[PDB]
Amino acid sequence: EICGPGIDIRNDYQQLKRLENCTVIEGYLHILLISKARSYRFPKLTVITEYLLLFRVAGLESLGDLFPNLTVIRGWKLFYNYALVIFEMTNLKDIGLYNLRNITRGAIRIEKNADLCYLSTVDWSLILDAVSNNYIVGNKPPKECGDLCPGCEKTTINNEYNYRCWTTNRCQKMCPSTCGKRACTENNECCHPECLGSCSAPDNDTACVACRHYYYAGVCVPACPPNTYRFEGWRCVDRDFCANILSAESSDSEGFVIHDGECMQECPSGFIRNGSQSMYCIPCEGPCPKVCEEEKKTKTIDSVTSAQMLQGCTIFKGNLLINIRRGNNIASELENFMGLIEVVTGYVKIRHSHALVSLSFLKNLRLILGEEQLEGNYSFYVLDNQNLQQLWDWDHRNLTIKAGKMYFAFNPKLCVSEIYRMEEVTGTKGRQSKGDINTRNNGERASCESDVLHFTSTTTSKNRIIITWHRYRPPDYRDLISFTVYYKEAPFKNVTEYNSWNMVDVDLPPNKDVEPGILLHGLKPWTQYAVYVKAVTLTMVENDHIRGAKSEILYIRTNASVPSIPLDVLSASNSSSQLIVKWNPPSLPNGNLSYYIVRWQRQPQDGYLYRHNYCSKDKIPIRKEKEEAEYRKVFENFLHNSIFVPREYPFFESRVDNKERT
Amino acid sequence: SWNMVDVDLPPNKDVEPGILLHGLKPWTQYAVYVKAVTLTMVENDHIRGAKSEILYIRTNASVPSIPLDVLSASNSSSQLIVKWNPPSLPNGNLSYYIVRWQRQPQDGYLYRHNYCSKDKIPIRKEKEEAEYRKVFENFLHNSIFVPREYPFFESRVDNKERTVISNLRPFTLYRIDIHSCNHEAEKLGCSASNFVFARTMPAEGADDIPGPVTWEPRPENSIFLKWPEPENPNGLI
Amino acid sequence: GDIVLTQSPATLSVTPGDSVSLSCRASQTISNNLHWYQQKSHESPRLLIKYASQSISGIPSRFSGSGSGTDFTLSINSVETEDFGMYFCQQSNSWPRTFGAGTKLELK
Amino acid sequence: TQVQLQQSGPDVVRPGVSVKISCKGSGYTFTDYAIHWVKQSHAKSLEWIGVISTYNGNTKYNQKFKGKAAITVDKSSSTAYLELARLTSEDSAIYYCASYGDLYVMDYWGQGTSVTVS
Ligand SMILES: *[C@@H]1O[C@H](CO)[C@@H](O[C@@H]2O[C@H](CO)[C@@H](O)[C@H](O)[C@H]2NC(C)=O)[C@H](O)[C@H]1NC(C)=O
Ligand SMILES: *[C@@H]1O[C@H](CO)[C@@H](O[C@@H]2O[C@H](CO)[C@@H](O)[C@H](O)[C@H]2NC(C)=O)[C@H](O)[C@H]1NC(C)=O
Ligand SMILES: *[C@@H]1O[C@H](CO)[C@@H](O[C@@H]2O[C@H](CO)[C@@H](O)[C@H](O)[C@H]2NC(C)=O)[C@H](O)[C@H]1NC(C)=O
Ligand SMILES: *[C@@H]1O[C@H](CO)[C@@H](O)[C@H](O)[C@H]1NC(C)=O
Ligand SMILES: *[C@@H]1O[C@H](CO)[C@@H](O)[C@H](O)[C@H]1NC(C)=O
Ligand SMILES: *[C@@H]1O[C@H](CO)[C@@H](O)[C@H](O)[C@H]1NC(C)=O
Ligand SMILES: *[C@@H]1O[C@H](CO)[C@@H](O)[C@H](O)[C@H]1NC(C)=O
Repeated sequence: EICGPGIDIRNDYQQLKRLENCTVIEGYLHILLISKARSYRFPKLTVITEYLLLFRVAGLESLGDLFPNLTVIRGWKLFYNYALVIFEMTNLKDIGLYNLRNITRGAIRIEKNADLCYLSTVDWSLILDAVSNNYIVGNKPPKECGDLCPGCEKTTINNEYNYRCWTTNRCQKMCPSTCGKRACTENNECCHPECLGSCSAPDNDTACVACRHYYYAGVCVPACPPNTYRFEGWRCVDRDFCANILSAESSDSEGFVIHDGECMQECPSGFIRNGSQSMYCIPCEGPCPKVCEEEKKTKTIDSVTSAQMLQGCTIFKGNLLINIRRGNNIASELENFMGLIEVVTGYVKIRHSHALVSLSFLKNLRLILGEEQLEGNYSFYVLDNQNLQQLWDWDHRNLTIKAGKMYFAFNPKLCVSEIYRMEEVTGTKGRQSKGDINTRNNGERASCESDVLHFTSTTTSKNRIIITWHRYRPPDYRDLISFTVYYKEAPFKNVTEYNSWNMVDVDLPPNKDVEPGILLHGLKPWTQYAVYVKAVTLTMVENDHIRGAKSEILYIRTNASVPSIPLDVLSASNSSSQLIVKWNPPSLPNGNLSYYIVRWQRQPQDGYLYRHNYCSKDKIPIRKEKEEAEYRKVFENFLHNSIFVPREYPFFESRVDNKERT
Repeated sequence: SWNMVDVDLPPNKDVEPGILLHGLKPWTQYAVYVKAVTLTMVENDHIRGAKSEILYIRTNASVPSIPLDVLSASNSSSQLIVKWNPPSLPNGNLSYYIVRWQRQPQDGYLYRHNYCSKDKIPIRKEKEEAEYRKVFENFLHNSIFVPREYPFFESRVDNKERTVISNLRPFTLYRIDIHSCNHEAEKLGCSASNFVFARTMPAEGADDIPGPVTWEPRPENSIFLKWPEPENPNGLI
Repeated sequence: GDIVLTQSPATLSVTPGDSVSLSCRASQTISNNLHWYQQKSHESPRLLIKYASQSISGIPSRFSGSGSGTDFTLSINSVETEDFGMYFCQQSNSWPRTFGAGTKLELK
Repeated sequence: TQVQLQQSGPDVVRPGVSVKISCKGSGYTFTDYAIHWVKQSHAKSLEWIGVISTYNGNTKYNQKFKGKAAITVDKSSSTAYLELARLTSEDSAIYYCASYGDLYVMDYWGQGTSVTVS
């Protein structure tokens, strides 16, 4: 009688009756918030896969009162690396599991049991493996307990040797030395190697309380027979069993898969279901496609959590509604979730997305169908995006809208030419109406074609950079002109335009012979900075030809300086006449490390020592809130005024060209 | 740090535009106001928006959390002081606490063993464990406490998080159940209990002989010493 | 969306002894995940053909399935006086499971 | 083989009432096979409405019947149940119990339960 896949008994103490017939509990067992008010005893139960949890059970004095024959807790799935949790159990006096033999996986958590004795009387080192990670705190103090086994055997705990027992009447059962890793019957006759725990009969597959590997047809097999597959982690089932198993109900819930001789819930990472919902997984090349299916026909992306549900999807069976008013780093965060979406079965609506200046986060999206379209047969519908400068329609990208039209309205920063280039790749030239794309309220503030600002001279220090660009006469004589310098620390050159950019506004100088420049204040020595200037053309006469000026992203690295001292010098001696020494690279290298230079000087044997008469002494010497980081910083600042130019006891000098060890 | 959501005007003219807010903290005042988005096909003339007043809506109250970190000591016999911290999620006005103390029986056996043979006689006076303890706090929601072998004594603490228990048996263990209620706990039900165990101070001079020792000669060269038993010992002689 | 199974013709007037063939076409491609069922009058439908072609132990040799992909056919070599009923095809590759409209095999 | 499925008797109930249909397994391991439910009316013909896995207890419904049907199981009694609330004249049909197969095929079928809404 297998019970599962999870027993959760709580509140009602009579609800414990669900264990009348269970001999094995497939899955965890929860006995919580029970208030006992005749007793209940379950000698049928012997094995529990996964873990066992007990919490706030009043009236229960010993665990032997419930599960006396419990032998193996497999711990296939653990409660936070714990296979047995006994927490806040009142009236409990001892762990009465006197038939417990092997806990295959996980640790034990025994906490807050003011009456729990017989803890030190149990040698947990022979029933489980990871005894180091066990948690036994807050129980009855051993000083005020009084553990006394009836009157059995005993063994060594640390350097101590004391008796072992589970309760006041039963002792801790052990196996003789001759069986080794094997198991033993109550009468100390070795159990079949594939057995585990006890035996109904010595050396027999069909006489086992619990198998150590797997189970099938009453036999403890090492591996499952050829036509059976591993289910959970203890028994073998046939193929027709897993064709009837159904996972937890979800939007895309399906049956179980057969893979690598195991019957699991979903195909593992790097695998996809062969065919159409078949029982077997096939290796998928590179990235494995995850089609995402949702109950809501129109998924609305109005926050950052809503986008997390589309993480890793390749195809979307539904409609996408983007509505992003707020968000700083969402331009790169949406690309994490939606960057792999390639096909959309429905339509895409970009409404009120003021935070989006572009749609580049929708990478790999190359197909939009039109199974359902907005009123008026629209498959692409943007509206009221006060900052949408460009689409994701770079001339490198690919796109195909199968059916539907495109409507654009109230997008002022979007150049009207960009959406004409869209329907080229989209393939909907002439399919839209005359009002679907209008130059009114669209591209009103757009500055499409821009000029080029040319840098003229750059000068570098260890912390300052002077850069000057050419004077820029605006396209119209009456425009007021000003500049804006964008500079930010960029370790490498792949940089996106404005974002943690530092900005400063410098005006065009009055004298026409001097060109506009800017001086940067405090920069890190030897650090590559990305700089580009942008013009501010305030046109008194609006539109006609809105024309800005933008420069290329210039990468300027400051000079190098004196490096920092090496960090944490440690040294040891593995042999006489030899000294190993390791360290860490300095805090502020300020350039390429190139090499280290180490020096070792012999130290004189201590003064005096030769002088004292050590036959009179009794001991002769031998030899082998927290702002302290700011304190140590002061002493590192002192080491800048003194450097080292390389070339009684003499110094020996050697160069280490690569590693931090010598 | 405003949370924003866009709801459209409903198509049917008889139903008025509304919005449903998803997951909010129980008993929490929220500032809400709606703003209209008027996309004018004809620009300017009279740019006119619509804005509402800032409406403050507080959600309902719920079952409180268990009191935090119950500590107890004994400054005198028949007295027990005990302090705690307000619950993590009160979900309303705390109003008062309700504490219960139950006498614990002196340990089973102990009376049974012959302690003249023993050598030691007993006496008495990376880190995700917050997520682990959260699971056990979630369990305490399905069971509440409706207020009104050893009997429970029940007292209400109306203000502070400290209280002193009176009239106790000296050197006896006590189960101290502490709950946390709120202003709506008379219908929602008062919270679960975070309990602790504490023993009182020993009654000074109560475990010595209360009378004189008498002797009577008996057969062989024997003497029978007779003395009275201490009526009220500290725990047990 | 769902998968619709269109069974044509809706009714076949047959004389006992004639060989007939039923057809069940699908919207999307089903490859192999199609099954057949026979339902006589005032009975429950019983399985005839698993996975488009392979037959069931018990059903007579007259019933045979064919097709793979989008067009599937059920053949009956010599209809008997017992085979007069209504026949369905079952979709089985994508949720939800859907059936055909049904083809009645009545007496001509 | 001795496999058989026995469903509850016919029902004739007024509109707006809730009803549930039983289906007891026999001659087979009840926990090893899922149970499907199929609605056969005059219109729409055979409509698969849901399947329940007898092992774990999880279900999968047809979206046309999620807010209308509810499939439960009884491991001890070896019986499944198909609940139907706010019954309409449309729901007046014969419902079938199917098992002894898998999530893909319905090998054996129960005799059917006639629900008539007056
Ligand atoms: C409980 O039984 C399990 C399985 O029988 C034991 O797991 C063994 O763990 C060691 C660790 O290195 C492996 O080398 C063995 O191969 C495992 N056994 C098997 C059969 O594969 C576990 O040691 C047992 N624990 C105790 C306390 O006896
Ligand atoms: C920062 O580095 C630049 C070179 O990248 C230095 O410019 C050189 O200065 C030396 C002066 O000793 C001249 O001999 C070189 O001809 C200069 N090279 C170039 C390309 O101009 C600059 O001096 C460094 N800054 C400081 C403060 O030393
Ligand atoms: C949340 O609080 C409101 C009151 O602020 C509750 O509304 C009351 O509900 C009770 C039902 O027992 C009625 O008797 C009262 O007349 C209601 N008062 C008002 C002003 O409407 C509301 O029920 C509470 N929410 C929940 C879930 O209990
Ligand atoms: C357990 O076994 C008994 C027979 O001893 C049976 O009557 C009962 O239905 C079974 N199941 C439960 C949950 O008790
Ligand atoms: C730039 O390229 C480097 C290395 O190729 C990579 O680590 C970094 O994430 C890239 N950054 C951007 C913004 O592309
Ligand atoms: C510093 O190291 C980088 C990385 O190898 C190299 O590209 C660069 O040229 C080096 N700089 C100098 C001055 O050698
Ligand atoms: C809760 O306490 C606040 C502060 O004293 C008070 O203003 C409010 O009225 C109280 N609520 C109730 C329901 O008594």
